[PDB]
Amino acid sequence: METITYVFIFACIIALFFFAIFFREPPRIT
Amino acid sequence: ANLWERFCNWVTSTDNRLYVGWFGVIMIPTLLAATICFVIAFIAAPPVDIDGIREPVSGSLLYGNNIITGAVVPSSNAIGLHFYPIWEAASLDEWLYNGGPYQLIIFHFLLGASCYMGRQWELSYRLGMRPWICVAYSAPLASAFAVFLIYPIGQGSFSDGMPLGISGTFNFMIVFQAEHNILMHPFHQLGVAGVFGGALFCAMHGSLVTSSLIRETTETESANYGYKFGQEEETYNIVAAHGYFGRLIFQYASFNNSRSLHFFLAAWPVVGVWFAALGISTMAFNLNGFNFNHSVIDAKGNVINTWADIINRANLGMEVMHERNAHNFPLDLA
Amino acid sequence: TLTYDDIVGTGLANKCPTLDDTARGAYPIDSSQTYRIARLCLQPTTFLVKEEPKNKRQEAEFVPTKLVTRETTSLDQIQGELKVNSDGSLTFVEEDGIDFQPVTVQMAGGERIPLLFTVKNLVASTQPNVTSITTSTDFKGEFNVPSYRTANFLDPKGRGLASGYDSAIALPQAKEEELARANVKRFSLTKGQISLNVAKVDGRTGEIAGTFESEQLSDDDMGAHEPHEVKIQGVFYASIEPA
Amino acid sequence: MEVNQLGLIATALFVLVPSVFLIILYVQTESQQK
Amino acid sequence: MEVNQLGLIATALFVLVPSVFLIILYVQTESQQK
Amino acid sequence: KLGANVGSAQGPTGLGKYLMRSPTGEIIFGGETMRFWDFRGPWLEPLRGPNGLDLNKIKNDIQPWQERRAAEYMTHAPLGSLNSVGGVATEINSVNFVSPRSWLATSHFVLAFFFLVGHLWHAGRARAAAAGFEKGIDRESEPVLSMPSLD
Amino acid sequence: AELTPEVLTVPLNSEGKTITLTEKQYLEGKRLFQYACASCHVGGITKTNPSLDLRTETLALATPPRDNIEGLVDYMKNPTTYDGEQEIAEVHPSLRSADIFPKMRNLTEKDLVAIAGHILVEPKILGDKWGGGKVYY
Amino acid sequence: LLFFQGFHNWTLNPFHMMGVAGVLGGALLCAIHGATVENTLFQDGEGASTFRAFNPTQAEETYSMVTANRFWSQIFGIAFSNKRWLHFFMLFVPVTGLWMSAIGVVGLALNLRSYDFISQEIRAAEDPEFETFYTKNLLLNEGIRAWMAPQDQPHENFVFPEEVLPRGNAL
Amino acid sequence: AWKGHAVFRNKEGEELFVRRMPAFFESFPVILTDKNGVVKADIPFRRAESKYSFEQQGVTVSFYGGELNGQTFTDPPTVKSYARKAIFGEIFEFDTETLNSDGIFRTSPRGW
Amino acid sequence: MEPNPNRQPVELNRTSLYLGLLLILVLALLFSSYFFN
Amino acid sequence: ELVNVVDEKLGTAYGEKIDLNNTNIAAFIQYRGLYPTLAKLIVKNAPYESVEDVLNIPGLTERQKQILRENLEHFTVTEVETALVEGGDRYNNGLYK
Ligand code: CLA
Ligand code: CLA
Ligand SMILES: CC(C)=CCC/C(C)=C/CC/C(C)=C/CC/C(C)=C/CC/C(C)=C/CC/C(C)=C/CC/C(C)=C/CC/C(C)=C/CC/C(C)=C/CC1=CC(=O)C(C)=C(C)C1=O
Ligand SMILES: CCCCCCCCCCCCCCCC(=O)OC[C@H](COP(=O)(O)OC[C@@H](O)CO)OC(=O)CCCCCCCCCCCCCCC
Ligand SMILES: CCCCCCCCCCCCCCCC(=O)OC[C@H](COP(=O)(O)OC[C@@H](O)CO)OC(=O)CCCCCCCCCCCCCCC
Ligand SMILES: CCCCCCCCCCCCCCCC(=O)OC[C@H](COP(=O)(O)OC[C@@H](O)CO)OC(=O)CCCCCCCCCCCCCCC
Ligand SMILES: CCCCCCCCCCCCCCCC(=O)OC[C@H](COP(=O)(O)OC[C@@H](O)CO)OC(=O)CCCCCCCCCCCCCCC
Ligand code: HEM
Ligand SMILES: CCCCCCCCCCCCO[C@@H]1O[C@H](CO)[C@@H](O[C@H]2O[C@H](CO)[C@@H](O)[C@H](O)[C@H]2O)[C@H](O)[C@H]1O
Ligand SMILES: CCCCCCCS[C@@H]1O[C@H](CO)[C@@H](O)[C@H](O)[C@H]1O
Ligand SMILES: CCCCCCCS[C@@H]1O[C@H](CO)[C@@H](O)[C@H](O)[C@H]1O
Ligand code: OEX
Ligand SMILES: [Cl-]
Repeated sequence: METITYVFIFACIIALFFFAIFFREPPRIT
Repeated sequence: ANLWERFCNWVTSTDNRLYVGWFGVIMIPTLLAATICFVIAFIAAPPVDIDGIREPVSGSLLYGNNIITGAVVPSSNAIGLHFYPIWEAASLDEWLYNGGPYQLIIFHFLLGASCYMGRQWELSYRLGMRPWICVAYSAPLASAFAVFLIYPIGQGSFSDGMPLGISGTFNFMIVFQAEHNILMHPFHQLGVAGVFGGALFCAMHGSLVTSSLIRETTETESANYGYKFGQEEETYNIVAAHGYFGRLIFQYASFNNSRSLHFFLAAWPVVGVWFAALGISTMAFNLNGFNFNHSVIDAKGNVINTWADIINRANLGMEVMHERNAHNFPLDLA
Repeated sequence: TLTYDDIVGTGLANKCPTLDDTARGAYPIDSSQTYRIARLCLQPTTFLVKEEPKNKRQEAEFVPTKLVTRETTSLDQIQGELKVNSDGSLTFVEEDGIDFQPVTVQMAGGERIPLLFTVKNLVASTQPNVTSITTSTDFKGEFNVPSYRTANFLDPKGRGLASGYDSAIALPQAKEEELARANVKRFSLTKGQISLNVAKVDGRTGEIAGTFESEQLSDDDMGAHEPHEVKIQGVFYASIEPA
Repeated sequence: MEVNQLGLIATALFVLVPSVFLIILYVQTESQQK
Repeated sequence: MEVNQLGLIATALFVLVPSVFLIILYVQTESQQK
Repeated sequence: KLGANVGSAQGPTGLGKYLMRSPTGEIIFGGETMRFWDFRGPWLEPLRGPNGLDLNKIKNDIQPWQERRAAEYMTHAPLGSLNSVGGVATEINSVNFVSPRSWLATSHFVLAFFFLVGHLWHAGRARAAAAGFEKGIDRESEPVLSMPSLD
Repeated sequence: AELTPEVLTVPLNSEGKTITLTEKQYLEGKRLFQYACASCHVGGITKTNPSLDLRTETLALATPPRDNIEGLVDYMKNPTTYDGEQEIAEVHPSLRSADIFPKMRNLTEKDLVAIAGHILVEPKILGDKWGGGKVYY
Repeated sequence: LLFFQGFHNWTLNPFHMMGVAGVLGGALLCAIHGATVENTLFQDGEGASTFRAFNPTQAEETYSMVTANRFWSQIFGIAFSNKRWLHFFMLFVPVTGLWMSAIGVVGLALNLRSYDFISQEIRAAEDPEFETFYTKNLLLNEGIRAWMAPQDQPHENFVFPEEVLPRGNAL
Repeated sequence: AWKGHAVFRNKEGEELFVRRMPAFFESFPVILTDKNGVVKADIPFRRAESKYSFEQQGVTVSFYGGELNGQTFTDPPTVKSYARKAIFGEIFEFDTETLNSDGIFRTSPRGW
Repeated sequence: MEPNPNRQPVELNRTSLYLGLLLILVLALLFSSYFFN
Repeated sequence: ELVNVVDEKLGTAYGEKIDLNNTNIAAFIQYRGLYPTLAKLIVKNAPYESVEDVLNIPGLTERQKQILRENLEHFTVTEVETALVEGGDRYNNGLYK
């Protein structure tokens, strides 16, 4: 369970990288 | 345009969400290989005989580690500085026993990160920018080189390179203090001035700009909405910030020039960390920290201890205990 | 006539010398002459480990393993007395040499088996009435197998036999009994057995070569766990000489 | 390994409770009139 | 008693995950204009 | 000299205390110095045979000058402090020594590093100057402003 | 505490005669010992054979006795194994082997005496530190 | 520092680790922000030395936030777009880091350490072949304690005979 | 229960006293001195040059009061075990089974 | 990018929230004994 | 039942005198005239059934015999302990200063 937990948190973080980069709110110039 | 010309245009395109570029052409596969091998090893690699004495050390999660203790373990002392790619092993099992993953990962990573630096130059060139962000990046990069490549070269073995793990990092540090008295080395001290100072100035700058934000919002909204991306006006009053800081110390201690100030912000930690890297890289050839062991002596000749001698006792503990089965002769000469 | 620079890095250094296929002669033994083995070489080519069945009444077999400690396995530069006995048999008494190697092999599924591959204190004899060493000569004998780790060896919590803590210091108020086997280090010393089957003989130079099979226990981690049974097979070379 | 048996649920709630707080706030922000 | 050790986290997640789903949906409904 | 059979002496780990095999089989010195078996030197090579260090040569052929040289070199290893206290970092003051190999290696690593930095500096700048934006971005002709957004 | 004439008074020979060294002699002794000996004998131990140290008790149990000036001067001319059985000038610095140990070449009788005196006085100052090794650092 | 390693295993402490993340992260932000500003400067003068082409009283940003944003977006994947957030963040990282380290030291005041992982110790006590970098570092700590305590803590009058000092082979 | 007070003696019948563990130390050596602080016995790490081992010094332990009252132990392992416990002060019998106790010290509510 | 015309706003009224939470909580109250077993 | 054989041997004469059958050779430095010549011979010709058997080492000079006789009182013999005599440990037992 420990290993599963560590790897799960890591995996969620990588997924988060993906959304933060490709599905960020686009910067817009005013 | 021909296929190669089109390909070049795409590679060097300023319109890709992530810039590729020619450095990127090397960076992307090497970083991917280093990353993948690292994740798989950290989760599932079997114990590795780091010190070449058939005493395998367990680094991976599945073999009894958590996040804090786990590591990808440096290659065997028996290998020394020999090149040990997968195809030099008789089998993947041998490869794993001898710490092959470590070499694959650090070589692919060092190449990839070097190309990362190059890529910072390259995109700065494509965007019409000034080029020296990559020079700032050269500091953490040089440090990486110091602990993964140079120190191993100097000591004659990748088994002495920094382990890819948290506790392994601490191991590297303590053995380093034992064998080089790095705390008493002025380049490490400059490194500490670099990161302590970097933190200080980070906080200082952050707080000074935040203190002088021009009022653009109400109390029920975040002040951040008072800045709009790409607006031409500066978002804070630097004359007010300078009035403040100049009065905090005295006037000529403070920067009125934003360019000068930001250059300072870049230069202090970068130079400090350059010296940290050079510290590791020169203790790599056993030019060590200051040794004032028994430097103070009384009229008869009795040793009068200083704090240096207490440091020496601690270092002695580290020295005599580290790699407890690896030494057969009285001097630890590497 | 190869030099060290011809050989270094090739793996040849871990190989025993071979004899040409013409080496099918006889090396005369003068019963009035004393003899010596100037060089005994043993090159292991296979390490088999006896599986440990669950019913304890099954026929256990020796299974193959994968060597993971590379070309570091051969015993060589072994010398010793070669006695001519009353009944005409010859007896090799090993005196010295590079006569041990730590070896780690891996079983299917990943279990690693360290052993001290060795012929330390080998005493090995032929059949009676050996007037010439021939391709029909064989040597059979026994050797000592000392602890894989010697007495100073410290485990990862710093416990050892001739040095180290004598307890589990990270568990200051745990009950001792359950940890006795791990806390009290023991030095094993057991026997191994070996056969040498001579396959080639240069009766002119007194050189012989052939195959061997040895059997011995593996590492027992200074008494922390049971050893495994190991069977080692390979080739050997020996140079016989009037002493 | 003899780990702490509360470690799993401790970690799980440590992640989920505040993450869920943030997700709730975000979603109801998106749904406000544009 | 000798209960199943996963019973605790199973129950906690059984409650929290769909409850949280509903709370998200409700709050973003309330935050819509009108 | 004391009577040890250095060829058969098993060390604590199971590897030879004095002598062991390299990963390709050559006979080499044991202990940590297993990492340094590629070393070659005029004082050691007479003990080397085709398979590496030769046990017979070791037993019978070691000369006094070899003992001397090995002792000298062992006791002048390139380890020492910045204020030139010779030896390991825990050694007491007494011997005034840092190897010239250490001085030269460290000095030239420092210089090579800063010269790499200098290369990045002056290369990047030369590029920017040749293209004409080494002094900064033209406000009325800011390149990124003419590029499509990333998203 | 001071470096007194009493501290500087050491056995000259096996017969109970002493000699009192000057402070200049003591300093010369430390200098010469560092110059020709400390590379192996720093702190009174022996790096290339730690079993033998420069403690006065050890020297006293040596053959011939080495816990006096005459013994140490002789040792620096014609060093022997601990039992006196073998002459070891070929692998240990001495005047006899100044050809192969060149730092021994400019050493005078006066120098050997100063070195001897250093070896005898220093444990009177440092106690167990002398010949103690890292445990006593 | 060395005392805290040997006696408290302070490097193992998650509050110290957060401290380190804040200090090194602070340093990183200092470096990257300074360098970014210096390399997205508008040409506001004719000098090749560009410091003079700034006026404290000027209204205009002296560097391009838009170019900076695109550069870092294409290099690292993400980028600041908001200057106010950028500078608040520069306050937040090192300040928070130091605060966390403080909490850890308050724990160490009571010897309330993150010294061990209990599961590690149970496994290692029963299994003499189980080794990690955690167990390695504890051996180092034990050396530090035994070899430094008698001189570092003279009021305790420690006398540790040679035979009890922990030492590996030869050293 | 209290096991009673442990009194240690060497072969000459001198009373020896176990050096107590200071709070700073997760682990601590086992050293026995006479009433003047002179080291008389210990549990050695390296054995090869041991001078003070319990075996060499014939260390025994007699208990007074508590559950081991009036009893004396002379076999080196037992004597050593009790010395190990004497570094923590007075010696007690513990139930480690009811709670599956792991033998590692925890703080009290004063600490928390 | 052109906005997707197929998008639709989602709703959960308060009464549905109360019903749903009641359902979840009561199901948990029922199944938890079997989860601990 | 489990016993540390070295600790056990410390409670025998081995913990009181130089064990001609087990003790590491550096111990012969304790007494005048034993090291290295006689020490090497003694370790080489071990084990001995009794201490005075050390006198029967072939080749010994009269002086050597005298020195041995002078030092018998500091010698003992016990059963050879495998753990103390394997690994060439009698010539080098991993201890320096
Ligand atoms: C960007 C692409 C790239 C690069 C540069 C590398 C580089 C490396 N790989 Mg990796 N690898 C990659 C992608 C890459 N890899 C991919 C996609 C995979 C999956 C298929 C792998 C799978 C893999 C494995 C399994 C292993 C490696 C290993 C290695 C290392 C040894 C390679 C070698 O011996 O080549 C030598 C080949 C040459 C030298 C031929 C090139 C000659 C050119 C034409 C001219 C010479 C160039 C000159 C020397 C320098 C250029 C100068 C420059 C200024 C232009 C090296 C760090 C090994 C390792 O890490 O060992 C520790 C290893 O085991 N790789
Ligand atoms: C290739 C360069 C080099 C090397 C390897 C050496 C090596 C040596 N010198 Mg020599 N020397 C050099 C250049 C060098 N020197 C120069 C330039 C001078 C004129 C100053 C001298 C004049 C000199 C004298 C008078 C003496 C020596 C001595 C020695 C010996 C003792 C060194 C010592 O204690 O340093 C002490 C260490 C330092 C002072 C530390 C220096 C650290 C520097 C300042 C850091 C610089 C970093 C970088 C360059 C800064 C860039 C800034 C950044 C922001 C980009 C050693 C063999 C001594 C000797 O034994 O002679 C027989 C001696 O007496 N040297
Ligand atoms: C009872 C009695 C006697 C009472 C007497 C009371 C009384 C009235 C006394 C009067 C007499 C009197 C005053 C006596 C004084 C006695 C005395 C000497 C006390 C001294 C005490 C003391 C130790 C003072 C130390 C001062 C000190 C350490 C100052 C810090 C020095 C230092 C490192 C400064 C850094 C300078 C520097 C280059 C900083 C750049 C980095 C930085 C902050 C960038 C951030 C930044 C800066 C900007 O600039 C602007 C713009 C912006 C945007 C911005 O990001
Ligand atoms: C509302 C209080 C929240 C803070 C509590 C934590 C304090 C930590 C110790 C003090 C350090 C001070 C450094 C702040 C520096 C400072 O002065 O801040 C000031 C800042 C408010 O500043 P302003 O009003 O200027 O707003 C600035 C913003 O506009 C950003 O630009 O306060 C906050 O940001 C509150 C949010 C902190 C949130 C911290 C993260 C909390 C994570 C908790 C995870 C728990 C998991 C639970 C599992 C069940
Ligand atoms: C000339 C000396 C150079 C010393 C080493 C380099 C220092 C500067 C490198 C920092 C890189 C930061 C990342 C990019 C940051 C960046 O983009 O820089 C931008 C900044 C401004 O660039 P400009 O184009 O205006 O000027 C540079 C050239 O184009 C010439 O005009 O560059 C400089 O100020 C150069 C300063 C030269 C003089 C600096 C000396 C400072 C160090 C002095 C030594 C201290 C040692 C202390 C040890 C105890
Ligand atoms: C070739 C590509 C190479 C890079 C690929 C990987 C890049 C991943 C970068 C981080 C993405 C996640 C950012 C989420 C958060 C996110 O999307 O932030 C986006 C945010 C955008 O800032 P703005 O100024 O636009 O925000 C303005 C307003 O929204 C303020 O309310 O950027 C920052 O705040 C910079 C400081 C945070 C920088 C945090 C970086 C942390 C590095 C990773 C540390 C954890 C690693 C754990 C290892 C197990
Ligand atoms: C792989 C992991 C997947 C995790 C995600 C799981 C999320 C699953 C969420 C499911 C929860 C659904 C809750 C809907 C709750 C809910 O929205 O109810 C109200 C809802 C009314 O819908 P309307 O068409 O009126 O639309 C109103 C809108 O606001 C609803 O979105 O009726 C239904 O949804 C049909 C079935 C309801 C059945 C309710 C019966 C409950 C009665 C009480 C039972 C307990 C008492 C028993 C006593 C003996
Ligand atoms: C410098 C001139 C120098 C002196 C003086 C010196 C003295 C010395 C003595 C008195 C002994 C005998 C110790 C004892 O307890 O009986 C002794 C022994 C050895 N030394 Fe030495 N020594 C000087 C120089 C050097 C140097 C430079 C080395 C290292 C190469 C060295 C080493 C040794 C060794 C080895 C021994 C032991 C020899 C043996 O008995 O087999 N010495 N030294
Ligand atoms: C661990 C448990 C995890 C469970 C996680 C469950 C996640 C569920 C995600 C719910 C997403 C809701 O999706 C959200 O819908 C609303 C409408 O309802 C949209 O809102 C849109 O329509 C409404 C109409 O009222 C407008 O006011 C709003 O301006 C517009 O953007 C949001 O743009 C969208 O983000
Ligand atoms: C997607 C690839 C994941 C990595 C595969 C892990 C190695 S494979 C793994 O090896 C173990 C040790 O030999 C075996 O015990 C186990 O049965 C086997 O599945
Ligand atoms: C051979 C040892 C016999 C003496 C018993 C050991 C000392 S006392 C012993 O110590 C344990 C903690 O380690 C307690 O849990 C237990 O209750 C107690 O009996
Ligand atoms: O490997 Mn890692 O650590 Ca560098 O010193 Mn020597 O070797 Mn080992 O001992 Mn100390
Ligand atoms: Cl070694």
